[PDB]
Amino acid sequence: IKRIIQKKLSYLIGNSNISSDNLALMNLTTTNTLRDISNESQIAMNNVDS
Amino acid sequence: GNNVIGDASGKNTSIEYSKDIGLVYGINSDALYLNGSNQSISFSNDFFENGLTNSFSIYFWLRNLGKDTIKSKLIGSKEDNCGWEIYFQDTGLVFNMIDSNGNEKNIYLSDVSNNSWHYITISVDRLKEQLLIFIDDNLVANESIKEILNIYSSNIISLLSENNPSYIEGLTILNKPTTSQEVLSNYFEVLNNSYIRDSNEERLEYNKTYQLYNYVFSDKPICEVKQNNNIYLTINNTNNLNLQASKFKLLSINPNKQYVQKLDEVIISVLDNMEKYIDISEDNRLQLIDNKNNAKKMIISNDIFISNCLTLSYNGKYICLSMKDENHNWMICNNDMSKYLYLWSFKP
Amino acid sequence: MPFVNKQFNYKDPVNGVDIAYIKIPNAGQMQPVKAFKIHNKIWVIPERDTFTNPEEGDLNPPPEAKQVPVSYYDSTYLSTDNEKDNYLKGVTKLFERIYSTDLGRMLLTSIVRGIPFWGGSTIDTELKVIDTNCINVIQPDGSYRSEELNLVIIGPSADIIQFECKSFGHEVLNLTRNGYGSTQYIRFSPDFTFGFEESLEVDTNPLLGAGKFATDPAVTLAHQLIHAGHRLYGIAINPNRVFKVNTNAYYEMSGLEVSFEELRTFGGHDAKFIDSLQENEFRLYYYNKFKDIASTLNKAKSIVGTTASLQYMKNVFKEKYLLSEDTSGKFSVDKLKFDKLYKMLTEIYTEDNFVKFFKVLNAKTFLNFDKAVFKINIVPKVNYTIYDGFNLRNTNLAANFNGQNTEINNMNFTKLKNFTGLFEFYKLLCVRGINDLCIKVNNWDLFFSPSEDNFTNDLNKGEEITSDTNIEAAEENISLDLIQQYYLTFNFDNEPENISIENLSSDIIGQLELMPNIERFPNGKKYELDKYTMFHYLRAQEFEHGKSRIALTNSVNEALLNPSRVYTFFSSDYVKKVNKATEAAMFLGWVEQLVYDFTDETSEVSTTDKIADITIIIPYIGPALNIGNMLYKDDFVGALIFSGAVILLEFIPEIAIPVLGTFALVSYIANKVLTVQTIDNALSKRNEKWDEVYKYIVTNWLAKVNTQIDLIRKKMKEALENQAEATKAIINYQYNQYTEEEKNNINFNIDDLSSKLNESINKAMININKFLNQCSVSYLMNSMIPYGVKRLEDFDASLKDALLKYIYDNRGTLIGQVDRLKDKVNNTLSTDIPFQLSKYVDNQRLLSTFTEYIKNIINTSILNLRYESNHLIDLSRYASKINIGSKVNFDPIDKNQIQLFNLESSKIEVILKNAIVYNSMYENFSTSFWIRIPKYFNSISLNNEYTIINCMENNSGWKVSLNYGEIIWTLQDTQEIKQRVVFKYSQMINISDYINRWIFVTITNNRLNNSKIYINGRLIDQKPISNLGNIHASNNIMFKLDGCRDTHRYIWIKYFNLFDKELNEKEIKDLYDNQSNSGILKDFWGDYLQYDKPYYMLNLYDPNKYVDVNNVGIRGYMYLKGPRGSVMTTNIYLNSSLYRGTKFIIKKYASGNKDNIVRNNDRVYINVVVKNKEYRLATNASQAGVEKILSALEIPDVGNLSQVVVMKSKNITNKCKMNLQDNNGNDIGFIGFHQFNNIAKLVASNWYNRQIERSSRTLGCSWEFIPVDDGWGERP
Amino acid sequence: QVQLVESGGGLVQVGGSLRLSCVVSGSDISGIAMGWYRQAPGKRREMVADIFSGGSTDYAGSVKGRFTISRDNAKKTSYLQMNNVKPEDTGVYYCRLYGSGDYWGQGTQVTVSS
Amino acid sequence: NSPIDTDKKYYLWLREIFRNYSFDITATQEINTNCGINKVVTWFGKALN
Ligand SMILES: [Mg+2]
Ligand SMILES: [Mg+2]
Ligand SMILES: [Zn+2]
Repeated sequence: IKRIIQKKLSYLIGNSNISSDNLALMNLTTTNTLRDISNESQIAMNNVDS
Repeated sequence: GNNVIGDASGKNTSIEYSKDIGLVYGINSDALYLNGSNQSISFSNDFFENGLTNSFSIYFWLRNLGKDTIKSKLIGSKEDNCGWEIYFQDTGLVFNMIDSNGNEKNIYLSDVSNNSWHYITISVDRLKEQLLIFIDDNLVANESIKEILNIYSSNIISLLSENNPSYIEGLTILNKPTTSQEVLSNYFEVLNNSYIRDSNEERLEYNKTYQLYNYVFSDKPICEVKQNNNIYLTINNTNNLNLQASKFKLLSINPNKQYVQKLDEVIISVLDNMEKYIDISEDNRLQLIDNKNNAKKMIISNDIFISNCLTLSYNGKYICLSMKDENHNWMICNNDMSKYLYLWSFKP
Repeated sequence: MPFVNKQFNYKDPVNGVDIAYIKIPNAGQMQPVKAFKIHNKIWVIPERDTFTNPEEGDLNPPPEAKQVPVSYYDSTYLSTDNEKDNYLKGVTKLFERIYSTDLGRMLLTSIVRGIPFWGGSTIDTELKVIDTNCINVIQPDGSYRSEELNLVIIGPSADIIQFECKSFGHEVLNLTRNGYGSTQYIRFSPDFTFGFEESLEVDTNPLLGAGKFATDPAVTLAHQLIHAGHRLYGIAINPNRVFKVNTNAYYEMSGLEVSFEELRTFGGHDAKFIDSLQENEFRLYYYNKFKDIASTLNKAKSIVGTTASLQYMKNVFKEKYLLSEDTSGKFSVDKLKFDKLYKMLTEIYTEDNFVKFFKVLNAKTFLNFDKAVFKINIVPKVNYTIYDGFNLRNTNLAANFNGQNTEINNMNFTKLKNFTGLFEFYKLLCVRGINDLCIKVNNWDLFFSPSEDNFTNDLNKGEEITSDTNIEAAEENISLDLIQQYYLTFNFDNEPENISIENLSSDIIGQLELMPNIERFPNGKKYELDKYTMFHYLRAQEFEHGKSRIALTNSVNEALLNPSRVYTFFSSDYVKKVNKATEAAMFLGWVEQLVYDFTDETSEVSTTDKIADITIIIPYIGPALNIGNMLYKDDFVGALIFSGAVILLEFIPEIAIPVLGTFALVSYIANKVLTVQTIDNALSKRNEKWDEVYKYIVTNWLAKVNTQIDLIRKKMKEALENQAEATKAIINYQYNQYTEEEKNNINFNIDDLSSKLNESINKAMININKFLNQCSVSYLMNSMIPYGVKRLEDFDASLKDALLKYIYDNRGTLIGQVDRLKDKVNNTLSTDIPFQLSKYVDNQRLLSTFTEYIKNIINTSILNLRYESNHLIDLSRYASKINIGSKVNFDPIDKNQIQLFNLESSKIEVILKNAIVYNSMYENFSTSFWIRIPKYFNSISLNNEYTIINCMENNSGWKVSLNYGEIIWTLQDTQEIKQRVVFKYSQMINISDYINRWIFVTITNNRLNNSKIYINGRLIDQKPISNLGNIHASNNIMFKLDGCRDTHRYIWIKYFNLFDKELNEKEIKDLYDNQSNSGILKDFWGDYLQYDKPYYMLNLYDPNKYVDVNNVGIRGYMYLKGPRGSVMTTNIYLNSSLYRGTKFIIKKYASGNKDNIVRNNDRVYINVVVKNKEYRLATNASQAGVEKILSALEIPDVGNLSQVVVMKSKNITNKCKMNLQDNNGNDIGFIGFHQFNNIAKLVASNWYNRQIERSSRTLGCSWEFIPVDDGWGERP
Repeated sequence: QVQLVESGGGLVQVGGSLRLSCVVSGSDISGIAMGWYRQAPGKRREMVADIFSGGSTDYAGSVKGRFTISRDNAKKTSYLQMNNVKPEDTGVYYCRLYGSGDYWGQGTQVTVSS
Repeated sequence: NSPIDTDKKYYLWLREIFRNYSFDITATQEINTNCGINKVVTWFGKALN
């Protein structure tokens, strides 16, 4: 999942009409989203353990 | 000789507050007091910047000295017109949540600035696209945030409380959404710490001056009137018959014990010409008398689910209001009335 | 103080005052009838109605059956004098029951003083009484006296159960609608009642009875009395105002006749079917009618036809209409007083409020139509009481409304034939050639579809905002405390006199008020449909009783075309299992498996975390009623997640919210104040607009959407009942197929199986109620409110533009305040007023959900033993008998704690009611109690099982027994097949959580799966009891040490409870935390922490350490020293020494009472016992370091040092915390320990204050107080 | 302030027809009931007809089937059509708006002549 | 669909990706067993065959 998200993000930063500052905001938001994904994965591992 | 303010979450929360911010006991613990002019406090955490997919919860106890009604910032993570902010406005609060695309949530919560404590809860759930807003024990807002995308804000949350001196207690931020049961559970648990409260949900104190109101006649104060050359207590039924509100002061059996608690034995004092003390007549009806030794000691308690009201009893017979008589509704000591008639409240 | 102040019998001789023959208004000549005056203006005529209406002088059935769901005809009823005496006493009893309640007392008082207006004079300056409001009472001497009155209760017409209010009209006046009022004649019978189906109360009463429930006749009388009260004050709604319904669709009903007056009378959600516009319309209409009455009283100059003075009649009507009399005597109507009176007569006088006051089960709405008619007898006190009704207190009938259940209280209700025959009024639904298969669907089983014109509104009509534009107040929901507010200010003193009036004619001439001509709605309308309907699916699950074996089938087709085939939405495996031929030896296990599968499929709930307002989904609703379409139940779940609740509706309701009317602002030139007031009024009226549209949407939701969900819920209950009945029929066929020899060898009670399926359906209905309620609320929140919110935001934009223009136009007038007003407008109008459901609907308060959960736990307890006042009693509604032995010891501090010794006189017996003794093979049940078992000291206790709780009868029932470290639960059937479950705790342990400590024991018994034993809310053990047969428990429960060979052995026990269901883990945890008395600190053994009591100390972080004092004084300190050591008796116990180290004594400092009980947040002192003498725990808070080393100081040497201790009780409530505080109220920190070199010294540390509660870091400051106990009893 | 103005009264022959109208100024009269009363010489002013905002009508006994009350909320006007008039119908007719006040009209005289 | 060009469209895509992964990886279902109630992981069977 993280690789798919990073691939789409890097593709958009490479070639798109979004503004540079916008792209920076997108990078920050994607980093936070990856943190949330890690939290959800942790919930999943706790579920399988229990 | 020190005021300790800190974060017990165990995370990398950095707190920066004004050196002269006072602490006054609120509901369960000491609460920060902001004078509304120069006192403010900021909390720093990398999670506070929110984003697009994170769900979170904010809840705290607030008592506002609501002098003014202009739109003033109370608390929020706002940076580049983005994120969230709770504002003071009119008689209550305003929740603002705006994203990087311009989609906005501006919601007015009414009747919060009545100089009484309120338990504010906000729950942003990204999985269900649901915004929940609770005041006290009521769900005041249920909204869909399917249109709000990216609220990426500063990593600082600035409690300012502009232009409104206020008390804030138990500010708690969670990284998961909250359900209504959890709000009710936190509310009712924190509320019963064996303390009795006044109309503003502040701790009831002995040797302090209050005015008594009944739950049913919430706006009619308790006054005094003479029937058979001895004086009784009743409400003002005949609209403004000039029966002025009576002044009440609780006295404990203890020289100490400033604060009233559950199952406490108290005596009631009224500031007439002399200090008049409360006694039960032969017809179970309350009256004011002259000598302290004849005053009846009543046991004071409260209901768990009514935060600002209290109950009084003597030998198991609780105190309520009687039927229409004069027209005057007498304070009686009888157990054959409806439950709602036994709740009283004091206003300083 | 009774409403009827005389004992009336029908054979009492006439006297002409309260017992006499009378003649009332009639079309022509009428035979006088014997009548009884039970109260002022209240007469009763125990006669069938053949005189009020000349068209109904015949008691035979009408030419065509009435279009009502339930009707009963008996021309012989109420003909004998015995029947008339029974009728009179029943009406008297119902009046007494109504008057006993607060609301009914107010209602009867208002009825009495609501004398019909003296509006009969053609001359405006005179007051003349109307003849039709009076009667003629024949005196013994033969003369007759004309007397005015308010109410007459008479028997029914041809239709016995058709109760209504009649009144004789006037030539030009509509007395029931012009404020005048007329004498009301109520058709009523107290010997009959209705029978209806209910499923909403299973959430709070999971033990609800099966079958029909019977309406309490007092409720029906109160309904008709409220109609009479509306009519007597002339505020009855026009009978041509009818809630129109759509009758063209196949699912829609053929026709429904309900009036706005009836909706107002019902109250609750039915009254909310009327929008606010028409309500204000009615209020102002009757307001101006009352003003008409006021002006008529003013222009009056004389009175005619009586000896009473004019001023007296003016005063009587002044008190009736609450008119305000000025200094000159002129009358007027105050808006406030008229508000109070109209609100009390219309919104408080409702059937819903009387249901709340009577505490009886009753239909929440008129759409829960009656289904049967029952003969009753309410006169005997053994059958019906003034205070309780059918639900007699301290009996089986008091709980779960079993008094109103026609099957449990069967001796009080005899079913009668419904003269509205089966499928009398119906629609014919046919499925096109899947020739045609057609079913008749009863009219009242179809869908209520309100017409759009009922919900009129002027939301699109703009307003003109003036500086005088009135801001309206709130609309307080009618709550019980508001009813109490009116009750406490109600005047019960004045009652109008029965004045002497001039004698009228011998025969009073008058006819009833004309009723509108109602058309019989079409019947038998046939519909040709391409798809199976929900009605077809529900019909396929029905069958006829007989010998032939019915077979279940998942093909709706095959079920519809065969009487011996019944459709089932269960799995195909269930169908195969039920339809198989089962042998005799395998019969009982077969029935058990069938019950298990039935409960498994009916309780199937699928939780979803993907949609917001819906949390659970019941899948089998799909194939049960063909909700939506498609094949599997997975289609139903997926389509419910994807589309929303809309799939549950039979018709998509139009929610048409137009463009909101914009505000036009008037301009005030050179006037600052009135301009700013205009702006403020505009904003306030905008807020009112938000509330108005929200209320309109809630009304449309209650009428169009929620009714469909309620019908779906009723049909789900019906489908579950059909499935249960079909399975029972197949099982009983199978049983009856056997030779009677095998039927002797198998003890099978089908009524027991019917019970078991009933409570399985009750659980399924709990789930279904929650799910369907969530669906209705979700549809309101997501599919109807947003159309509003959009229109409302558009209105806000228009108002913002109009205002901003208004402010810039008066820029000169508002000089300087342009910015402030601009900000006010922009900020107020840029926000949204959130829609709160608790504001408009009384059901959806969160506190009520918490209350529902707690009630559901409470109402399952068939035995609840608690110590109240000075006796140990049963707090359950059954109220069993308690016999307390002479040597039963109650704890003086907590009298709930009961001590039982090994003596014959130390015993407690519970005589159970005959309806709660256990005799079944399928009924699950549970028990819970707190027990304190002392340590075992002697070897004679080894292998010595002794019973403490006994419910055994001829080796059948259940018992709780004890042994060496063993708590044993024993079940045994009538076949002496027994199963035992055990909890074992060892006495060879350092520190034990069970030895001599309070233990919360819970035993659950599922008759199909397992018997489970839980300790302190955690599952401990389980044993399969599915192989047990029929168990016959004891008529009494015995608490006594039976067979205990240890002569000095005793037990402690409290809070015993016996429940009629299997508790799940969550419920047991809730019970454990509830019964913890969390407001009071506890000692190590679990008792109440007390002042002035010596306690050895334990620290929960290091239990193997004890508090010791190195040296006394400020220069000394106290530290944790180990090890404790071990006390032992070989082969019996080996435990850590608990009585080692220094002792603490809690001393009262700021106690506001004298009870020696340490409660939470109590400010106390603490003394330390060293060499058997007390010192004070204290420290110097000014020493360096956050850790303040504690010391034991001489009591006279404390001075101004930090000593004030705040105690804290954390969850039993064994965990104790001690926050130290100086004499200035500042925090020194919690009392724990800290490491200094080798020694861990006792320390007040503020670092603990920085830690969240229950965190591991708080286990260092957690303490356990250990007093010397006779259950532990080592050498101190 | 609210104002009611009636019109259309005159003398009329037995069995004839007469149309009474009343216009309102100062209030929208939406969701507000209206009525026509008549006062006979020497008698009390009596109710003749009432009409609600939804259109529902309520008539007196002596007037039902001969009079028809209508209204137009858009035009803020109430109409009373009197057909088959009889000598008892002679009197002063007043219009009323059942609103927050005792809103009456000036009154117009109808005389049935024979 | 049209390829993502505006930052809004990426926010929509990323939010839906997060929600769907959240629903998949945290999929649990409570079932009845001889031991009591167990919170079974839904995808386990498809994860390790
Ligand atoms: Mg100091
Ligand atoms: Mg340490
Ligand atoms: Zn009715």
